[PDB]
Amino acid sequence: MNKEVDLSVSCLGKVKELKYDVIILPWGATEPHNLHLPYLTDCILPHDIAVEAAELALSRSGVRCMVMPPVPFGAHNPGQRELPFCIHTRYATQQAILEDIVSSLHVQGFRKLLILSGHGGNNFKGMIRDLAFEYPDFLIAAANWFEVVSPKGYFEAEIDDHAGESETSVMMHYHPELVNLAEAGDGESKPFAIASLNEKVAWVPRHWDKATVDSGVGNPKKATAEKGERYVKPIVEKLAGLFEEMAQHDLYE
Amino acid sequence: GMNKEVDLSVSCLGKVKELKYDVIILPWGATEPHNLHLPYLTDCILPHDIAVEAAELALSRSGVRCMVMPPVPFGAHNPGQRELPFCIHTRYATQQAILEDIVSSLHVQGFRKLLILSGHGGNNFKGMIRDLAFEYPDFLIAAANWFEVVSPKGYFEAEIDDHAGESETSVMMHYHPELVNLAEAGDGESKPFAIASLNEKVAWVPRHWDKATVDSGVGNPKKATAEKGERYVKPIVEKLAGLFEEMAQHDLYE
Amino acid sequence: MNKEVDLSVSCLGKVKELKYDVIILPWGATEPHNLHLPYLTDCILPHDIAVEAAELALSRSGVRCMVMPPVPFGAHNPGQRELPFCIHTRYATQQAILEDIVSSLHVQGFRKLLILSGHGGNNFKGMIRDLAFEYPDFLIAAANWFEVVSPKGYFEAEIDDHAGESETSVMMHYHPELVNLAEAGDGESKPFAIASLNEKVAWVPRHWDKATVDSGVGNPKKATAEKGERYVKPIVEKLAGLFEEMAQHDLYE
Amino acid sequence: MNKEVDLSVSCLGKVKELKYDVIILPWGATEPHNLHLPYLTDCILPHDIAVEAAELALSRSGVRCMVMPPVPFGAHNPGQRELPFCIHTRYATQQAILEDIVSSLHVQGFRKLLILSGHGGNNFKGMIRDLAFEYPDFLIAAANWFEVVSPKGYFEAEIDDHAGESETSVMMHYHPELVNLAEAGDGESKPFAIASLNEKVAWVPRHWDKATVDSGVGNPKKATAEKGERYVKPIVEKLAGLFEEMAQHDLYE
Amino acid sequence: MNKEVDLSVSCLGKVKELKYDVIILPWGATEPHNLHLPYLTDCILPHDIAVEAAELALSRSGVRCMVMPPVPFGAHNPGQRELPFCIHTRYATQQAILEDIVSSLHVQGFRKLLILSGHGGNNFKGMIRDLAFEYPDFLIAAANWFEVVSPKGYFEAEIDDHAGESETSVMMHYHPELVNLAEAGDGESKPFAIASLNEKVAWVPRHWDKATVDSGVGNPKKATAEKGERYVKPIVEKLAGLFEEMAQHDLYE
Amino acid sequence: MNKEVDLSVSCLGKVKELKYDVIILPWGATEPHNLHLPYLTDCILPHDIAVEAAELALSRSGVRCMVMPPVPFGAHNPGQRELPFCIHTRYATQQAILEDIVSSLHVQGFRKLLILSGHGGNNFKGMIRDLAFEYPDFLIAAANWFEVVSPKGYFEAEIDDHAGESETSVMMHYHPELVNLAEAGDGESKPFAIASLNEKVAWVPRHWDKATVDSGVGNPKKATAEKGERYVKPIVEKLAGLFEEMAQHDLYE
Ligand SMILES: [Ca+2]
Ligand SMILES: [Ca+2]
Ligand SMILES: [Ca+2]
Ligand SMILES: [Ca+2]
Ligand SMILES: [Ca+2]
Ligand SMILES: [Ca+2]
Ligand SMILES: [Ca+2]
Ligand SMILES: [Cl-]
Ligand SMILES: [Cl-]
Ligand SMILES: [Cl-]
Ligand SMILES: [Cl-]
Ligand SMILES: [Cl-]
Ligand SMILES: [Cl-]
Ligand SMILES: [Cl-]
Ligand SMILES: [Zn+2]
Ligand SMILES: [Zn+2]
Ligand SMILES: [Zn+2]
Ligand SMILES: [Zn+2]
Ligand SMILES: [Zn+2]
Ligand SMILES: [Zn+2]
Ligand SMILES: [Zn+2]
Ligand SMILES: [Zn+2]
Ligand SMILES: [Zn+2]
Ligand SMILES: [Zn+2]
Ligand SMILES: [Zn+2]
Ligand SMILES: [Zn+2]
Repeated sequence: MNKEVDLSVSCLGKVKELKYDVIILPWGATEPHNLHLPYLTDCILPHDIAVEAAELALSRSGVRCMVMPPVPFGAHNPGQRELPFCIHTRYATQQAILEDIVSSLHVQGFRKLLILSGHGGNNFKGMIRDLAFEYPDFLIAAANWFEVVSPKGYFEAEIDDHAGESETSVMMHYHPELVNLAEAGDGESKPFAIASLNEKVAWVPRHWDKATVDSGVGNPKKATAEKGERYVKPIVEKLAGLFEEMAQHDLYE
Repeated sequence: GMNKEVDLSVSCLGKVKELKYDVIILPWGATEPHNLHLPYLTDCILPHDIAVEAAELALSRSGVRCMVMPPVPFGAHNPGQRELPFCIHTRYATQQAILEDIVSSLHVQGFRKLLILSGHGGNNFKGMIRDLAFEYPDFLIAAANWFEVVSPKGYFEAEIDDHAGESETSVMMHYHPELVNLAEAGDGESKPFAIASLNEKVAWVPRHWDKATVDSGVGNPKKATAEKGERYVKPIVEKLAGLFEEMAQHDLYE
Repeated sequence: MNKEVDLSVSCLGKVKELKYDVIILPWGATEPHNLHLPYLTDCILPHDIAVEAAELALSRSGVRCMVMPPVPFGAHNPGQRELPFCIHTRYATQQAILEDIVSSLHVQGFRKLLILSGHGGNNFKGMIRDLAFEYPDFLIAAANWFEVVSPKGYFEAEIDDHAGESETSVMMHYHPELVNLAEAGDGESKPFAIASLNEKVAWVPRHWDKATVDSGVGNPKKATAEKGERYVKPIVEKLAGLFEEMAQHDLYE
Repeated sequence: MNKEVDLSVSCLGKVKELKYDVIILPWGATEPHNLHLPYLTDCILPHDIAVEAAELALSRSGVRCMVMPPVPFGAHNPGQRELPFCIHTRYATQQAILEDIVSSLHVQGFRKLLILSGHGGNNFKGMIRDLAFEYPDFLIAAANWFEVVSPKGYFEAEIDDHAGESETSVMMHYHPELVNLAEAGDGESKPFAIASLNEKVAWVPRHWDKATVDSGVGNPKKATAEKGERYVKPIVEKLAGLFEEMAQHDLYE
Repeated sequence: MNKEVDLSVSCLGKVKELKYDVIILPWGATEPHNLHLPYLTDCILPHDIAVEAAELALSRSGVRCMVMPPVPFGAHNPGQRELPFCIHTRYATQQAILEDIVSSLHVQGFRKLLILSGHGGNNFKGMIRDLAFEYPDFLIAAANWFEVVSPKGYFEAEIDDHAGESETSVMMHYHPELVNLAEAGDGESKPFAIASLNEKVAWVPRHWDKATVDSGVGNPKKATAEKGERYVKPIVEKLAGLFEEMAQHDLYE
Repeated sequence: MNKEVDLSVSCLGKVKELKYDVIILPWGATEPHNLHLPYLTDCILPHDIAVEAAELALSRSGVRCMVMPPVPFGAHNPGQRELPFCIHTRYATQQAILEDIVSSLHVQGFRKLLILSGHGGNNFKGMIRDLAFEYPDFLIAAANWFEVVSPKGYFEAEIDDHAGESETSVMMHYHPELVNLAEAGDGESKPFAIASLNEKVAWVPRHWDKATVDSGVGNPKKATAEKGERYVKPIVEKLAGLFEEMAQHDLYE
C-alpha cells in the first residue's frame, strides 16, 4: 500500500503538502478475459504497473507522480457486449470522462498527464488532439502498457492478443489470488472470411461471437508468475524514465 | 472474503457464465477528499462493501443472486472542491452518458433490474432514470444512497455529520481499518451561509467547500469506532437484502 | 397587473431605469392534474406566489425582483407522456434552457437567481452544480414552492401528492375561474408491489398508467380557496425574506 | 376563455373525450419591443390568432384544434442579449424543445402539428427536416403569423420590422390593457455600412446595439386597434382554412 | 486554374506571403439533380461563381479573397434520402462543421466569412446567430448564389426549383463536359393536396417520392450555355462588389 | 472521367439502374503539405486510387463500387491550426458526418463501406465500433492508402511522413498540373525534448510550429511521377482485391 502515489488508497492528509509533477491515469475496461482472468484485468494491470513506475521515478530521481483510480469504461467489439457484465462505452462517453478529469486537474494546477491503457480497444489520439486546442498548456500523452516492451523472449505463445500468456502471467505476478490458470480455456480464435482483412489491407473489428469460443484470444497455458515479473520490470523502467523526462523537460526546448 | 459469485471486481467469466442473476447493483461513488484521514475513494468503497454483503445475505437467505458491478468513481461536486488536489467533478451529462452505456449493455445481456447504490450525496439520478424509463420501458432502475437506508441518528454521537464525519469514518473503520488513521483527522469544523433562509432550507444552494470547511470534512469524526460502524451497517445490509429479494420476486406493479 | 415585477405583463419602458436585485424563474410543467385543474397549474402557482413575494419584498424592504415568464417544460414519469398534451422534457433539454437563461441574464449584469419550481418531477441540483463552475459569480438557488412551508396541518387529505387538496386550494385562491372542484375525481392511487420501494429504501418513479385513474394523486374534495389563502401567506413571507437576504448578503461573510 | 382549444386554460376533464385533428404550437420570444410593447408580444400574438382561428375552424367545419402554450424561447441578434430580460435561445435548445414536444404528441397519437411563430428570428425548417426522418408519419408545418397576409395596404409606416405599426396595432386590438402607445419611441434604425448587405445580396444579422435606440425597428406612432382588427381578420380566416385542409387531406393525394 | 483564390488547387507556397481580406465558403449538397446533372452540382456552381467573383474583386479593387473547398453536406427532404448516394446532413452536423471551420479561421486571424450556398435546403441564419455570440469579432454572411439575381427574366421555364433551366444552363456554361442535356427528364412535379400549403400560408417540405418522377423540379430542356453565361455575369459582379465592401468597411461605421 | 464509379462526376441517370456492391468513402484533410503540394492532397490521392481500384474490380470481376466525394475534414495537430486555411475537425464532428453518411447509405440498401483515408491524423476505429452496434448489418472497414504497401524499394528518402517523396511522387503521377516540385522545401523536422516520446514509449502529437519549418516532414526532392506510378500499381491491385472480397464474402463464413 502506497498513499504517496496511489490515489486508490490515499487521503488528503498524505498528499496536501507534497508536490506532484505528473498525473497518471490508468484506463481499462470491464470485459471478460477467457474464463480465468478478472473482468477488471485491463484496469488492475496498468494500475499496478503505474504505481511501480511512480515508486521508481520517486526513489530514482525525486519525481513524484500520482496514479489516479483506473477508468473501467472501455470500447468493445461486436459480440462482446452480449457477454454478461461486459460494458461497452461509446467514444463520446469516454471523451466526456477525460474532459471532466482534465478540467479538474487543470484547475488544480496540474499540467502533465499520461493515460496508461490496459485495453487495446481504447484509442485516445483524437481526444488528445481536441484537448490540445482547449488546454494548450496541458500535456497529455498516451500508451498501452503492453506495447512498451515487445513480448519476444518473454513469452512462448505466438498468438497472444487478449487474456493470453502475457496478461495471465502479469496477473499471476501482481495478484495470484485473482487467477486460477487451471480454469483457462485454450483461447482458440478464428480469422475473417475476407482474406484482405486478415492480411491487414484494411481494418474491421473482430466479432467475438464468431472469432472466439471462451472470449480469450491466445492460449494462456504456459503463463507463470515469474514470466510476468520479468516482463514488467523493463516496462516499469521505461515508464519511470518517461515520467522523469515529462517532469524535467518541456515538450520542445 | 473474496466472492466471485456476487463481486464483479474480483470475478471472472468462468464463475459467472452458468449462473442466473436476478438483480444488478451499481455502486456509484466519487473521487473526493474526506477530511484528512479517509480515502479519496470512500464513496466508492462503502457502497461496494455494503452491496456485496447484502448480495451475500440475499443469496444465502433466498437464493436470489445479484451482481455487484465495479464502483463508478465519477461524482458531482461543489464549488471549492474541484480545486482540491485529485478531486474530479463530473458533469451530469457525463454521468448520464455513463449510465446510458451501462444500461444499454446490461439490456442486451438480458438483464432488466438495476439498483444504483450511491455513496455520494452530490449524485442525483432521478432525471436520468426518468429519461431511461422511456428508452428502456422494460428495464427497472432504482436509486438509493446507502446512508439513507437507515438514519444515522441514534447510531452516532456527533450532531453535525455530513461528510467524512463520525458515521463515514466508523463504517470505514469497520470495513477497511487499514485505510483510516483516525489520529490524522481534523475536527471537520463547518461554517453556515450568511443568508439565513438558505440555512433554514427555504431554498437550496450548494455549500462552497472553500468558504465552509477547513480540512474538507463536515463533522467531527473523532468519536468514530469500528463497532459503531458494524452496528449501523447491520440494518442497512438487511434492508437492502430485502429490496434485492423483492425486486427479484415481483414486478413493480402486479 | 404589475409591470414592475412581472415580466409576463411588462415592457422595456417600465423596467429600463430600475435596478433589479434578484431574478425569479418560475418553472412548471404541461401536465394533466386530475380532471379539474389546469394543464398549466405548475406554472401558474409558482408565478403567482413569486409575484406576491416580489411585491412584499419591494414594499417591505425596497428590494426589487423580476419574475420571469414560467418555463412550461417539466420532467415526467412513465404513463404520463401518453396522456393527451402532457409534454415530457428530457433533463438535457431542461439544462439547455437554463444555460441559455443564465447566459443571457449574466450578460445583462445579473448575478442572483432563484428557480421557483411548481413541479416536483423537476430536479435542478445537477444543473446548478455545473453552472457554478461555468459562472462562479452567479448565485442560483432552487426551491419547490410547496416545500417552503409543509402542508401537514393546512390540509385534511392524508395523501396529497399531485392535484390534491393543497394544489386545488391554492388554485381556488388565485384563479377560482380556472378550477371547478365538482369536476374532480377522487385521485385514488395504487402503491408498488415491491414493499421496500413503498417504504422508500430505494426510489423508482410512480407509473401513472398503473398508479392513477384520473391522473390525480390524492383526494382534492376538501379543497377551499380559504385554505389556499392561509397556506400561501407564510410561503410568500418566507420567500420575500429569502429575496431580501439574497439582495442584502453575500453567500458567505 | 375556451377550454376546448386553448390548453393554457384547459383541463383533462374538458379535453379527454374529444377528438383533436391539428395541434398548433405558438412559438415566440422573450424580447423587448420598443418601450411600449410587452416582452411576451411574440407569444401573445400568435397564441391569440391561433385560438381565434381554432374557434373559427371548429364552428364552421367541426375541425377541432388544440392550441398548446406558447414557447417563450426565441433566437436573437447581436446586441439584444445585453438588453435586460431578453433571452437568447440557441438553435440546439430550440430543437431539443421541439423534439420533446413532438415525441410526446406522437405517443399520444397526434400526427399533425403547426408551429405558428411570432418571432422572425426563429427558423424551423432544419428541425422539421430532421424530424421528418425520425417521425415520417408526423406532419409538421411552420408559419409566421405576420406573413400569412402581407401588411402592404393595412398600415402606413414603410419600415415596420419589430414592435412597429402592425405588431402594435394587433396588440391594441387583442390586449389594449398591455400596451400604451404614447410610451413608444420612434423605432429609428440604422443600416449597415456594407451596401450590398442593405441590398440583400447576402444576409448578416442586424446588430441591435448599433442599429436601434429604443429596441424597436419601425415607427409605431400610427397604430390603432381598428387597424389591428382589420389586418387579423384575413389572417384568422386563412389559418382556419389551413387547419381544415390539414385535418381533411393527406399531404399528397 | 487559380492558386491565388481557389484552395482546391492552391498550396502553402502560393498563399503564405499574401494578405487575404475575405474567406468564401461554398456549401453544397450531394444530391440527385434530375437524370442529367452531377450529384455535386450544388458544390460546383457556387465554387465556380465564387472563384470568378474573387478574381474580379482582385483585378478590379486589389481585394484578395480565398475560396475554400466546397462542403458537400446538405440538408434534404423526405423521399430524397432513399435515392442512391443522396446524403442527408443533420442541422447539428452542419453546425459542428461550421464551428470547426470558424474556430480554425479565427485562430489564423481571419475575421470575415461569406457562406455561398448552392442548395436551398441549407439554412445558416441560426448557426450565424449562435456563432455571433461565441465569436463577436467574426463577421459571417450567407447567400444562395441563385438568389443574388432573380432568375425570372433570364430563363423561360415556369418552374425552376431544382435541376431546372437555370442550374442546367449555368452548368453547361462552366462544365459542359459534366452534362448531356439529351439525358434530362421533364422534371414534372406534383403539388400538395393541402391548398393552403401550395399557397404558402405555411411551409412543409416537398416529399420527393410523391412530388417528382426523375428527381428534378422544373423542365430544363430549353437550357443553354449562353443563358447560363448571361445569368452568372451579374451574379459574379454583385458578389465581387460585396467582397470589396466586406473588405473595406466595418459592418457599421 | 467515369460516371459509373466516381460520384464527383456522376449523375442519377448513369447510376439508377446499376447494382452497387461496395461504397468507398475517401476521407482527407484540408492541410498545408510543404510549400508545393495541394491543400487537398489527402482527399485527391485516396480518391484517385479508389477510382482506379473500383475500375479494376469491375473490369476484372464485375464487382461494382461507388467512390463517394472525398470528405475534406481532417483531425490536426497543435501548430497546424494556425497555418492559413488549415481546418481542424473535432472527432465528434467527424463522427456526426460518418453517422449521416451511413444513415443515408443504409436507407438506400447498402450494407458495405470502406473508408479510405488520405490523412494519418484520421482515426476511425472508435466510430466504427459505435456504429457496429447501431447498424449491426452494415460492415465498415477503414484503411490508410499509404499503408497498403511499404515504401521500401519504391522511394529513397528515409523520413517521409508528410508531403514527402511518396505523396509528392503520387501527386506528380495523378495530377502533375497541381504540383511543381521546384517549389518544395526540404521538409526538415525536429524531435521532442522528451527522449521517451521520440522512442515511442508513449504518444503525444508533434507540434507543427516547433517540429517543421515549411509544414512538410520529409525531403520530397527525389520525387518523380514514375515512382508514383510504380507505387500505386500494387496499392490499387490490393484494394481492388479487398473490394471484390467484400462484395463476394460475408465477414465470417
Ligand atoms: Ca461462437
Ligand atoms: Ca529511459
Ligand atoms: Ca425488508
Ligand atoms: Ca424569514
Ligand atoms: Ca455593387
Ligand atoms: Ca516555428
Ligand atoms: Ca488480393
Ligand atoms: Cl454484442
Ligand atoms: Cl479488433
Ligand atoms: Cl450541498
Ligand atoms: Cl415519482
Ligand atoms: Cl436580422
Ligand atoms: Cl421544400
Ligand atoms: Cl503526430
Ligand atoms: Zn485485457
Ligand atoms: Zn481488453
Ligand atoms: Zn463520503
Ligand atoms: Zn461524497
Ligand atoms: Zn402540479
Ligand atoms: Zn406536476
Ligand atoms: Zn415581436
Ligand atoms: Zn421578435
Ligand atoms: Zn442544385
Ligand atoms: Zn440542392
Ligand atoms: Zn498528406
Ligand atoms: Zn495529412
